[PDB]
Amino acid sequence: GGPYLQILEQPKQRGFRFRYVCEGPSHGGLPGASSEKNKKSYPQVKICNYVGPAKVIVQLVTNGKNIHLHAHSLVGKHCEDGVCTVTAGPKDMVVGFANLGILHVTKKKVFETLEARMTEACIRGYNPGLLVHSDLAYLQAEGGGDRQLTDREKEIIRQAAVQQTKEMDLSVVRLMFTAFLPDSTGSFTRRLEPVVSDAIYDSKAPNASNLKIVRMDRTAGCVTGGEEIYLLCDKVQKDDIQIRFYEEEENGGVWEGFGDFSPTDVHRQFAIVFKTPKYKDVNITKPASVFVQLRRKSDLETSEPKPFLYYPE
RNA sequence: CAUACUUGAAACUGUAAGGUUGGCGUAUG
Repeated sequence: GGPYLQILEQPKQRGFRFRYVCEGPSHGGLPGASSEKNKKSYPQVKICNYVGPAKVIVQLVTNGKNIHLHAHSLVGKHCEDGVCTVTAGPKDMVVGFANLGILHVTKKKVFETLEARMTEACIRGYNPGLLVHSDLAYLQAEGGGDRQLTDREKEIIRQAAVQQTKEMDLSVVRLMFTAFLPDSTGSFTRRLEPVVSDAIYDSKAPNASNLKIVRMDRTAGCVTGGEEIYLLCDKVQKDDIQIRFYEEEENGGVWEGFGDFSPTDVHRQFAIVFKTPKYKDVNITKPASVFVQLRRKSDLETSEPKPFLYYPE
């Protein structure tokens, strides 16, 4: 086999938030699969069986059975018009992608935004046939693979955009990397088989984390327990809800404790009055930080945790 | 603007960056 592209590190699949235009810039880069709070990594690909100048583009695509251009935009470092374009130096063939944000289009602007993207892809020759429509492959980036779209082509895009918009999942997206190698003239037009990455799920997708603790009148208490607390939450079912206190131990252990209350203490599904559970060790000499969360007994759904401080008696 | 069926805005702050607020639509009054 000749030259090919290879993903060295996949983007992390979960925990990242897609951002809308109105939210402002720089809200954080897309993490790599091995990224950590101490050792931060990012998506990274490598060009194999070839060493020299090269162009690598990154497009956002769909997570269905048939890959298509996504309506969302890649924004941030080296990004323009929803596409990331970096060069792969003449010696180092490994490319990384830090400070990458996923710009979530609005439901109302999905169709027109998608139409604009397919067009840009058709004008630049960035995988038209694979991402827009089968009979558009004839548009290959020839130092500008048809810098001027014909009338019949805009029609194809229009039909494609409409058909592809009736079923686009705005909460999932994938990265597709495409490498181009210099031709006889030196223009990066030689295309290599693009490779798509794992799927990336929006942390703020509809129904992501439904349960939610808005505020608690107390965030600390005695290890002894039995202390009353007023918790304000989002909608909950009095008979299918509980307050879980947990602490992740040193080894693979996890201490658990439950707030004490009855269905009648759930006030209008938007608040709960309960008593704190006794802590793991009532003889600690220094305060112990733990976590508190709402949990549905039904399907074990939980809300994001909140810190709680247990102190000695 | 309030219900109903539903689901998704508008922002702000400002970063070894994230967090907080939290949502389009149809219909009915």
